[PDB]
Order: sequence, then C-alpha cells, then structure tokens
Amino acid sequence: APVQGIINFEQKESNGPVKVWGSIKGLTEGLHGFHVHGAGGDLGNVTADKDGVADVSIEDSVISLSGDHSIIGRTLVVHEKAGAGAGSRLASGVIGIAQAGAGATKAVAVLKGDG
Repeated sequence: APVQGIINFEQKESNGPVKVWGSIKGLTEGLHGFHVHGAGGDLGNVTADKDGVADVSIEDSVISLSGDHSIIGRTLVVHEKAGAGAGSRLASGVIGIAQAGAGATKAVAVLKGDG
C-alpha cells in the first residue's frame, strides 16, 4: 500500500517499561490514532509531517512484551484517516518476536495498509 511502517518494541524486564519506536510513511498530514487492537494498548496519536512521515518514539508502562498483558501476537494499528474518533481505513501488522531471553525482549510490527 501507500501506507507502510516499521515499529519496534523493546523491554528489558518482565514488568519494565516498553520502548516503542520507528516510522510510518505514506500518511496524510496530521494526527493519526495509534494503538494495539483490543484492551490496554492505547499508544496515543502519531503526527505525520508534510511528507506524510510520522516518526515514533515513546515509552509506555501499560503495555508489556511478556505475561498475560503481552502484546506479542496482537495487531498494531494506525488510523489512515487523520484526526480523532473512529476510522475503518487501517494500516496494520501483527507484533512479532525479534529477540527473547533471558529477561529482555524485542518485537517488531510491519505496518501495511491498502491502496
């Protein structure tokens, strides 16, 4: 699709905070809803510039890469429609494991839309 991105997740310790970073390209200029599908995975909004590129760099302590609240295998979603509220046009990708063990974990979501 036009909308593409790579988002990385990193966690040092079981309950420790999760670093989320990467970039999403092919977006319309403005704010885009950004979250893990389902409960307990709101990652706020990402801002796409005039080139349609949104650089992402956040830390969140609600999400995790281990335990029952683990986002591993869940779907990461960005709303292609700018601005808050609902939207059915999504770029998305499953959060996959990159590295794991002993305590530390890394994951990657490849975001792809349609167009």
